[PDB]
Amino acid sequence: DSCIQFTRHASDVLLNLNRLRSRDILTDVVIVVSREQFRAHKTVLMACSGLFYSIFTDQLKCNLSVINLDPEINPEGFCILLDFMYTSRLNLREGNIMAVMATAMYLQMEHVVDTCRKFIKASE
Amino acid sequence: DSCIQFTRHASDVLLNLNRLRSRDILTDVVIVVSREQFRAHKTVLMACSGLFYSIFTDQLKCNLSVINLDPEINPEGFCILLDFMYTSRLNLREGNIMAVMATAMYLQMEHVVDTCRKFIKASE
Amino acid sequence: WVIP
Amino acid sequence: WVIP
Ligand SMILES: O=C1Cc2cc(Nc3ncncc3Cl)ccc2N1
Ligand SMILES: O=C1Cc2cc(Nc3ncncc3Cl)ccc2N1
Ligand SMILES: [Cl-]
Ligand SMILES: [Cl-]
Repeated sequence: DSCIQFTRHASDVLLNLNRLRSRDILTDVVIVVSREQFRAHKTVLMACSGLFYSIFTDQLKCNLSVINLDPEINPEGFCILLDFMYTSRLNLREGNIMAVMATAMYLQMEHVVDTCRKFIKASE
Repeated sequence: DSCIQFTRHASDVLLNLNRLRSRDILTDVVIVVSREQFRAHKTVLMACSGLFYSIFTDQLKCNLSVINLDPEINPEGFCILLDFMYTSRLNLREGNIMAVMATAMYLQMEHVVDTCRKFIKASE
Repeated sequence: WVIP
Repeated sequence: WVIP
């Protein structure tokens, strides 16, 4: 087509979705991780994660307001990844990289799994 | 902080939200324009438009599944703006610029109003 | 705004 | 990935 494009549009949308998350506006699901609870928007979770995409396209699970993650999932690793979903920023540190990579593999967040693999390989 | 950032994350999120819109997955509102109906996600509409932000933060209207726009709003202008919300791409043409600008002013989409004003000024 |  |  002959469209024009606003460069900052996608980033501004994500910033506003994160503002809605901060203020708990229109959040429609609780993600339970080892008794730690995280409120979010199903659509943002689906847009970021192959696991959430699969969960919320399921005809029964799409209607659930609570999702319990596997007990092996670390709440801090999940928190870091949820923040990344809403900001594009990943707080990757020596002390959390193993939990973050394991959580990203479970959530099916391929680009995160990729940078974790590379950061681990650089330290070996 | 010491975060790393994935450059394409925001664009990939928006692309996935538009794929959900195309497939009518988790859409939670119908926008009615001169008897033309558009399904969308409230959170994306709020992230893009000052009007929808105001509507869906209202304690009564946040729960509505149907929103009727002012009868002066042109369905094609709305359609072009809804596409822009989900893609960052604006189909601005000589034949639609007046309807698009009027719709963007009503929806409170300041960057769109800005490029319409500039494109109109260039032709005068 | 740009030409994509 | 970049340093923002
Ligand atoms: O690594 C990843 C990130 C990711 C996101 C999603 N999401 C969607 N894919 C396609 N259409 C709509 C949506 Cl919401 C699916 C798989 C994966 N895998
Ligand atoms: O031009 C525009 C675009 C736009 C978007 C919104 N949205 C939000 N603002 C702040 N926190 C959350 C959200 Cl969802 C409000 C006003 C305007 N005005
Ligand atoms: Cl990712
Ligand atoms: Cl705008």
